[PDB]
Amino acid sequence: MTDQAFVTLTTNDAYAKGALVLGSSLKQHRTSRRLAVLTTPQVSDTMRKALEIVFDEVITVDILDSGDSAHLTLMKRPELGVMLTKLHCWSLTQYSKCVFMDADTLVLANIDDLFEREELSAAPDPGWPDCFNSGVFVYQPSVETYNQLLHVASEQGSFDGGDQGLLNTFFNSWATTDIRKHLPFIYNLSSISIYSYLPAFKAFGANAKVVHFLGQTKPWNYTYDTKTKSVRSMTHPQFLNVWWDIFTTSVVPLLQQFGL
Amino acid sequence: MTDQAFVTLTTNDAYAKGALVLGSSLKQHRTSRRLAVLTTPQVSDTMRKALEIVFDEVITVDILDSGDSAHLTLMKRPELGVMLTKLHCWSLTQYSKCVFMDADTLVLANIDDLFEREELSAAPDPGWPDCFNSGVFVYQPSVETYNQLLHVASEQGSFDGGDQGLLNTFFNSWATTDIRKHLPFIYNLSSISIYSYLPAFKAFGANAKVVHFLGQTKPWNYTYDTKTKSVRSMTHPQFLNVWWDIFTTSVVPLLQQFGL
Ligand SMILES: [Cl-]
Repeated sequence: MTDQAFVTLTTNDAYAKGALVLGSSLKQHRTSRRLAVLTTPQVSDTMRKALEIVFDEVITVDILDSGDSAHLTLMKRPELGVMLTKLHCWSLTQYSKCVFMDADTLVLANIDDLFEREELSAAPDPGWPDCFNSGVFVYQPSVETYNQLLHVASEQGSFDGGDQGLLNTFFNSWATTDIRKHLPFIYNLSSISIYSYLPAFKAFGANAKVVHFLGQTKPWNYTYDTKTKSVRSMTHPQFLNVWWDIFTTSVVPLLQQFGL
Repeated sequence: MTDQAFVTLTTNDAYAKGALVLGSSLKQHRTSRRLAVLTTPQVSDTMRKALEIVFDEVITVDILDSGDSAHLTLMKRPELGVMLTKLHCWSLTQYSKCVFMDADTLVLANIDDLFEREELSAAPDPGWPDCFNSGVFVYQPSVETYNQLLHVASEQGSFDGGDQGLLNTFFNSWATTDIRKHLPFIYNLSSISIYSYLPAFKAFGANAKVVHFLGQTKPWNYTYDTKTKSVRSMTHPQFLNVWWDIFTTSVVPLLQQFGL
């Protein structure tokens, strides 16, 4: 548990807000694991300093630098920058097992039981459910795996322009092999699904442990009324409201005195 | 194989067209199994006669009749009519194992290997992928199972108003148990997904064995140009076009001389 971690990634300040809320939500639900965040030089110094408070480890990744293992793949396929940066999660060999969570996820309950899982365990992606959604996955840091992923990234790219395509291509037995590597959908609950199959959300949505904010508007792009504790208009804003409650209650106060 | 069957359901003439195309597509791809269709008295006599040509067995279900086992459940929950009728698929104990396919599915390749599967095997539903989509499932006829399903239908209804909710509730270990009961998504490929995750469709859609026509427009509600062999406008109408090719080529000619 001391050598296990939740790992996220922020490549900018907007997603840094995501990561800060995510990390705060993990602390709120009393994870016994470490919290690590991949950051890039495009993340501002104050966001980085905030990340240093919320996270146990802030790891700077600069894929634009020739010294980075992924740099040559980035030059070949520059559009794969976010993915290549994310793949550095496999470089974190100080950890024996990690749960990667995208900075646009939100933890609603302790999910430390994810560390019982093996690489690669991920929840099904809605839309194409024989692919896993790469917003939340259990993996084992390994330079070997990292190199292998980089190699596939270089050779093939990713069928969807992101880490999800590449991770599915690499971890391609997921759909047909080992039900235990199917994380329950509630560990990576697509915010889109919270209305795409509304009866199912009503039936099973109360069990949500992780909400994954997808769609063209991320939580930080909403307006939140701190008096009514509600985002301003999707009659299930409960999750957005949790995100904003954490952001306004825990995250902003953390940054709010940086001017000092 | 002689006691195994594909089973579909038509509760009206529009879906009877679906069933006829479905059954024709199964014959086209050379199933060695029987073809059975549940029909209702709301299906016209000529549609029924067409079904008698395409299918090996046409089974009439009249849930509006007090003599039907499901009738009392129908009176209790009248909106569950389609589902209750569908559940009669479990009454077909002349078969040892069946693949149920909704009348809005379309077979693109032989799928007889589905009969290797056990009850309940179904593909994940996009949208809520810890539920299976009940458009295509492998099941074993059993009066006992039928009665148990009716009982749950009576007691609880269905969380989504259809067979899918009830079947998921009953076969609730699907998401967490036995990867072999996850049919590959290509055995029940949502027509909606054919654009909801477009990169995935491009990556894996060529493997489609069954297309499931979802959305507010069923294939028979489209206009098909027989000269250009294309439905008239979703830049993947290929599947609609297959459906219409079968309908215009095999199904309509079958009915076209009924006036005689
Ligand atoms: Cl398994």
